Amino acid sequence: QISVRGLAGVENVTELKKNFNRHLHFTLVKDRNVATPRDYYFALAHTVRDHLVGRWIRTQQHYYEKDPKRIYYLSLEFYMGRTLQNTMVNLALENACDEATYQLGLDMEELEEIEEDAGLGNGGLGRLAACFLDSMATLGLAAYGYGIRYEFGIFNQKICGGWQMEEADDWLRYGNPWEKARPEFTLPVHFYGRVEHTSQGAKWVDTQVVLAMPYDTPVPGYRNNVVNTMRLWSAKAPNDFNLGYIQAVLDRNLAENISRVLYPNDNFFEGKELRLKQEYFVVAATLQDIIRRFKSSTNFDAFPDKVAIQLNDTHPSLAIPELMRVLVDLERLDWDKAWEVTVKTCAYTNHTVLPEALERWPVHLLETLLPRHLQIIYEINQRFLNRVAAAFPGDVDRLRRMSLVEEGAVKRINMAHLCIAGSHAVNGVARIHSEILKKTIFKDFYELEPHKFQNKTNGITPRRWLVLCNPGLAEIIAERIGEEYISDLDQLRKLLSYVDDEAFIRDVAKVKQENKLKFAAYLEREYKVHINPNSLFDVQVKRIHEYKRQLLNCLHVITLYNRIKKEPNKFVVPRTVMIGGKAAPGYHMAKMIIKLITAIGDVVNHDPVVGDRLRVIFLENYRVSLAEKVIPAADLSEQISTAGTEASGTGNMKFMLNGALTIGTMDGANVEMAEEAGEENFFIFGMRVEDVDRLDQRGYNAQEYYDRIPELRQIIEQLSSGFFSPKQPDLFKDIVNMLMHHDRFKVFADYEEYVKCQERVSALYKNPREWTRMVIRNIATSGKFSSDRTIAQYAREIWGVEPSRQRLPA
Amino acid sequence: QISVRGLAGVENVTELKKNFNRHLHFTLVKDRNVATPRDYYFALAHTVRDHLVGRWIRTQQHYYEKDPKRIYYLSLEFYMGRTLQNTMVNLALENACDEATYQLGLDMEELEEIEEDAGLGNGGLGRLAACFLDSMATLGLAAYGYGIRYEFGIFNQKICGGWQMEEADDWLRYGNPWEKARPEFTLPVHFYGRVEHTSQGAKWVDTQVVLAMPYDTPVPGYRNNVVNTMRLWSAKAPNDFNLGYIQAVLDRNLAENISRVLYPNDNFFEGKELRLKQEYFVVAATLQDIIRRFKSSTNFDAFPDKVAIQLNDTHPSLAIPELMRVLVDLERLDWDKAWEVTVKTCAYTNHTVLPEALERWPVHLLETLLPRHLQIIYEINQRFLNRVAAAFPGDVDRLRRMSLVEEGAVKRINMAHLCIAGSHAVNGVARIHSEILKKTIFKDFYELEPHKFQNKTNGITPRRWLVLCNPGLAEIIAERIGEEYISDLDQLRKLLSYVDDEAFIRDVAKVKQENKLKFAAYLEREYKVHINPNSLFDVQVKRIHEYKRQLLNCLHVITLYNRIKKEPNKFVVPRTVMIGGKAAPGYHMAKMIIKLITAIGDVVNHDPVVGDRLRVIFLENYRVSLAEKVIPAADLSEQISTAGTEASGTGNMKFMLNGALTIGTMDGANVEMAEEAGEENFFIFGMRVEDVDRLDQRGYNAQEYYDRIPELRQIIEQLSSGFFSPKQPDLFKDIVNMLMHHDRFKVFADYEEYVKCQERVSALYKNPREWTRMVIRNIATSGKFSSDRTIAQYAREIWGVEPSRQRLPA
Ligand SMILES: O=c1[nH]cnc2c1ncn2[C@@H]1O[C@@H](COP(=O)(O)O)[C@@H](O)[C@H]1O
Ligand SMILES: O=c1[nH]cnc2c1ncn2[C@@H]1O[C@@H](COP(=O)(O)O)[C@@H](O)[C@H]1O
Ligand SMILES: OC[C@H]1O[C@@H](c2nc(-c3ccc(O)cc3)n[nH]2)[C@H](O)[C@@H](O)[C@@H]1O
Ligand SMILES: OC[C@H]1O[C@@H](c2nc(-c3ccc(O)cc3)n[nH]2)[C@H](O)[C@@H](O)[C@@H]1O
Ligand SMILES: *Cc1c(COP(=O)(O)O)cnc(C)c1O
Ligand SMILES: *Cc1c(COP(=O)(O)O)cnc(C)c1O
Repeated sequence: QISVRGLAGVENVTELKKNFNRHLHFTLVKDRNVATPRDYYFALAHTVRDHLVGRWIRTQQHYYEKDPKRIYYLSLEFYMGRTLQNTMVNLALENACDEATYQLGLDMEELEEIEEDAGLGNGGLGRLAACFLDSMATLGLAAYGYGIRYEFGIFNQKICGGWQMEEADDWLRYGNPWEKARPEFTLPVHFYGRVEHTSQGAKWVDTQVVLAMPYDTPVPGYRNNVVNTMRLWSAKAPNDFNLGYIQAVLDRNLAENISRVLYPNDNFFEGKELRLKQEYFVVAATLQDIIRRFKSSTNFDAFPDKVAIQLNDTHPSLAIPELMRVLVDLERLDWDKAWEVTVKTCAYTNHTVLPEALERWPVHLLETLLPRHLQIIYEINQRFLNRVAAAFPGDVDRLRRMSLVEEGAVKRINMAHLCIAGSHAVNGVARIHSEILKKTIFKDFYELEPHKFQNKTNGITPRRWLVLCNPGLAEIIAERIGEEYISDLDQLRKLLSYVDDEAFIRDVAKVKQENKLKFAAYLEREYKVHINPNSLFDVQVKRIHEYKRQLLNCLHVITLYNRIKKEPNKFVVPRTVMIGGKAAPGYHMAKMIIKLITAIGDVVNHDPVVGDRLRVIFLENYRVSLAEKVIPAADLSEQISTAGTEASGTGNMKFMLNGALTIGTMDGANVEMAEEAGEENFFIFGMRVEDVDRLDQRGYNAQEYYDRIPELRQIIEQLSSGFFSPKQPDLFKDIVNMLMHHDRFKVFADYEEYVKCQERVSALYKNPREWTRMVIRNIATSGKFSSDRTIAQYAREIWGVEPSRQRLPA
Repeated sequence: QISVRGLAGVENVTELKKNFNRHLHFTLVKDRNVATPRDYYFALAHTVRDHLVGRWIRTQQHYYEKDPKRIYYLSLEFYMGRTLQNTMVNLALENACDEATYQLGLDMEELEEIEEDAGLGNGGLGRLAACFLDSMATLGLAAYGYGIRYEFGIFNQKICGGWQMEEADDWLRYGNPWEKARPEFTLPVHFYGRVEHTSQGAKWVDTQVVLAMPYDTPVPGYRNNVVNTMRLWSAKAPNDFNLGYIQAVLDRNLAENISRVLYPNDNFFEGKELRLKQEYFVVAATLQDIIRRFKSSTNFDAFPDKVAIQLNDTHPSLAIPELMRVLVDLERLDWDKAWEVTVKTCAYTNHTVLPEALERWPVHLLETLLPRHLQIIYEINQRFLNRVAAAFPGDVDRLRRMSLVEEGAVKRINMAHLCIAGSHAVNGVARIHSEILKKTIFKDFYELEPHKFQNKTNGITPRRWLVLCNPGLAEIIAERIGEEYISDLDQLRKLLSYVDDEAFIRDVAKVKQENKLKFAAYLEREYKVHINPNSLFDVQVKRIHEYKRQLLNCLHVITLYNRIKKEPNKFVVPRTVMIGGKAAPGYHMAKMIIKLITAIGDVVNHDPVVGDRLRVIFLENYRVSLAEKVIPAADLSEQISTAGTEASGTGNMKFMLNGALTIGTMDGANVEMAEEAGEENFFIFGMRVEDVDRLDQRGYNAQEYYDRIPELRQIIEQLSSGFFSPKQPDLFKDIVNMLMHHDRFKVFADYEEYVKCQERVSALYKNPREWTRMVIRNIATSGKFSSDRTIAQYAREIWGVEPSRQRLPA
């Protein structure tokens, strides 16, 4: 059908059909007469999986023979989404599978919709890990992702009476055809116990044992025949565990709970014992696997030449003391040699500066759960502080600030400080964020060891986020500049020579229009809701958080509503305002924001004077598969965090690649996006980081904005008096009180500039030709935001390995 | 190699090899260079499974089209053992698979040993269910086994310091290639709640819901291309279950515990709420499935013409009130019509008369868990007792005895009485047991409804228990009389014409000798123990229970030891005495018996004066796969329960088929075995049922036997004084005290006759020719004990269906 989806050769189509029928009969044990669409999805998934297998075996064989440096990417989260289509794209099988299924009387698009998301992350951090795995495979790196196979991923969100309800995401109910259990490589993980000191060093004894069973998932590179591995650990009780009899067997659940559920917090630290168990579980199993692989090739001097460990935030930070434990207690290396090896092996990526997101574990938890690790942490701290004292003699306050051990009512370990001490490289995830790290929270560490600190601006994979989700746009691009851009996204710059080409302008606008119609129909079918597809699609999708300022968007929506009601017979550019995202279950204010958004919709969408000039839709259950649908349909991307708070963002980049314009603050990667595209092709507004700092020094007083801006006062009076909640007039008083008296994110301070900037958006949308030309300028300069670029930088500047675009033999 | 294992044609061998390599590569994702023997086992299992699939689909299709009467066999236990070899035997693939694997450089016997037993039962009751499934498929019946897929089956037994230790049987750890999950046919099961009475009948409301997910396992018939289904239910929480957030997800375990573990009691009732949940779970899910299948063909008058439900003891007895609940509350049938349908549909098999084994559930448990069922039970009882009062007017004591509701400190429901009331047929499992039912515990019911009471003597499948475990014996039989006996075991009578044939005598003895050498080598390899394979192999394997009288065997072993020590230079026939079996974890006396057996071994096996004339071995972890090894090697089968206590026995029959002679009491099926073979060809001893009754009327006084039999007094003094436990002289005082003062099973009363009978065994063993002739007479008359005979009787006399030996097309 379309070129970028590959060839549908007669031999290949015939073979796919044979194998589909083979799997339906033998694997699924169904005949066509009772097969459901789910059976057909599974038969197709098994058919496509068979094509991965040979490449997977050959790739892993190739690494055993060549013995390259291995990259281990450790994360508590891998937000993978669906696998079927991505696998077909990466193996060039999409058109052949389409044809094969078409000839069997089936619609492949319908079958794709049956697959569950692998929702093993919360948002951006977990999705970054997934994009990175795709880029590492595409760049031929001998890379392994290591994590936890949660039985329950991020909860499914239902909206009932305008409120978020949570349901368990039982993603494994029907089976997962992509994984392979490897019960043969099961490893023990120790907890509790105590330390005894012999003449032959320390011994960690009387421990409870939980088994870590690995499940392997293939990670195909883009058309290079490389298939890497994502290894996820599941918790199993040993068979003598607790061994009246019946109760002992039922109590195996206590051990197996470690891998049961993903903690559903985004940018928030919850210091619970179960979470600490999860962190150690992943680290201890992974490190044993790493060392096993290293020994199958005494001399740990070469360990950093053969192994890189990348810590995805501090969540796997126990890798540092665990590596020391193994090297010192088990392999009998002297402390200094072990520390040298550890530092050269480990690197740390920071993803946030919000204080409530930083992991600070109570000493009493570590003392009970991991007594040997606590001793090792204390020794690291004493040796580290001795270096600080030698470099900055007499600076006693610096010793207190830099300590791994925080004093207070409860003594805590600062895991970020541990990661900096024990890593040869520390990076932020966008230029402004990496600068903030050096100037504020890690300033002291930067002064001691400036060479450690780097930037690696985030990216997204153009396979999933262009080719897979927006084939129409991929194709019209490919017609002009060929297919090479899919693995070399900088080639999109060539599109700048088509900015005045009438046919290209028309095609870009046509693809957007098609995507909007398709999404408007999706909404009607699955959610009984009717939207005008000629309206500007104004989209804010991301987790619900005060710092992301969904509330600022709400204030603009109410402003538009009030302006319409004031002058109903004036023309306004029609908008469909779509907001979606999950709130963490314990985050009360985030749950109230969801309720406000639905309550605004309840008023706006049923006011006959508004008509179809303004609609407000809350998009339920925002997740990777919904992102793939809504992002290609968007006109305007809302990226409106308070300057200094969004470390990078990656949704921002997805929208840029897919032909939306951006309204945003100079925060995270928005700064670099604006720089690449030109500030004239971006809708920038609001306080810069420096302006936020100036306000904080003077003191933020929200009342000043309320007193000076009549349109804002009207909105607050509407919220307070029960206009958006007639039956419960005080329902939103917590929101009003926060905005007026303890708003950490200065919503009112950016309100006037935001509304004015939104008026400029509407003015440009009225001139479709100029809107579309600006879009071309954004798509054309989005190349920097490929995760292939990001990963090549990690590879060269941190891991010390050279990427490769060369194909393994088929 | 041997004829009964089928053809190894070049085409078939080539195809099996191709498919083996296909599964190793694609299914297991291994290459030969890292494959372990476990990988090879799985590749073979998947290869053999592929041959079942077409037949399974066609069989189930055939039943949908023909719509025969369906037989539903409901059991809490299915003791299946291993599947690989049985599948090969039933599909005539054994020699081809042997050849295929041989050409790949692998030993198929070694691969078979890797498979885990499916240990989803305790002993005889669960194993009977498994034999029955094999016979139902072999006889072409449209039969379904329904049960629970326990995550943990019967515990693995380890012996430490002579004591039983229990370990969880994590049988699913490496996967089960035989099952197919069917998450699409998941059904809800209700618990707790309350009953409200509308004008439109009763409604069971406010219930907790647990989901029942089915897993299907194929059950191949013997060379007839029939493949029936065993459907096992697994418990799943619904996704809104308990829905802070983390705890709600972890608490899903409370619902899922229902299918977690098999209760490990044999012939003992433990009235725990979890067990009641298991019983209702299996019944409620199964009955919905039955009704669904019936409707896919208003008129419940035809229900008993299309459906038979066989209750395997009272464990699934809630089927009776559940069927009434569905018919009356949901389908709106009048009570009398529903009861007619229920009675005509259900039949009940009793497997024990021991009072501590009978299920008597406290009313307070049923009231809380199953309030509607309790109401229905009360209504059944009132209507039933009205019939009793009309038939036997004024007999008030009979009303009390026959009531379903037992009065007392705690009110209980007698589930056996419920089953009799609600079934059209009630059977025992051997002639003497069925007579005991009519004369003693069910006498009142027999007088009311004599037509209900039947006998169906138990049997064993000759596929598993001859062809599979003893190919050498199967072959030498087949050389004389052909292969037809494998599905028509009565043809073994033809062997009586070879009782004086010198070559047949030699071959029978040769096969036994080979089996003994093979078992003696197995013992050495796996358990570091050295036995004389020229000794008489004296074997007692079965669950440890006071009624089975392992203690009587112990008394004989000590008697032999003491006789040797008294006259060391006299010849005695050498014996290896082997005792094995599991004790229920809470059954203290059974655990003490195990310790006594090992303690006797500790003395006897290390006494240099004994030499290799007497060895006592405790066979660890007795289970189906160990039975398949030890039974073909046995010379003497110990079946020595107190008369009136072993309802049938089935181990007894396994030994008879495999060329052991039997020493036993006139109990259970031993009576019928002796009748078939001739009493002259059986070593019968001890009290008959009538003699036990006479002793009970006079009063059993164990002291009388102690005072009169010096050899017995010596043994008791050795036990009491610490001869078998020097470091803990009082270790066995509980055993001595029980034997002397509260022995319900009259061990001392059969001691003298048992020892004298054992002397006759030894005398015959000295004349190998006459021993072997007696063996031929036993094997030749074992035909009655085929489960094919048993199932044909159930089919004709209870279910109203005709068996068939006709083949479905291949
Ligand atoms: O002893 C060996 N001989 C040959 N290949 C090996 C051996 N050990 C590991 N491998 C290769 O590496 C394995 C990949 O798994 P890993 O050992 O977890 O990296 C297999 O797929 C083999 O291809
Ligand atoms: O609607 C139908 N059309 C054709 N065959 C059916 C239908 N429903 C059930 N079957 C057959 O019976 C099924 C066996 O599963 P069951 O329905 O659980 O007995 C399938 O394997 C089909 O062969
Ligand atoms: O760099 C990729 C993403 O990491 C996100 C981010 N997520 C988290 C986090 C997640 C879970 C948790 O328990 C604790 C913190 N920190 N930072 C950033 O907010 C986003 O700006 C960035 O693009
Ligand atoms: O008829 C086959 C077998 O059932 C055995 C038997 N097992 C049980 C039982 C099992 C588990 C349980 O929880 C409660 C009772 N009752 N009867 C008999 O003892 C045996 O003689 C018979 O051959
Ligand atoms: C990309 C993505 C995110 C991150 O979006 P931000 O706007 O950068 O917070 C979150 N959730 C999902 C499902 C995503 O695909
Ligand atoms: C046959 C069998 C039984 C029943 O044996 P009995 O001697 O009749 O109690 C118990 N366990 C296993 C493993 C069996 O194969």
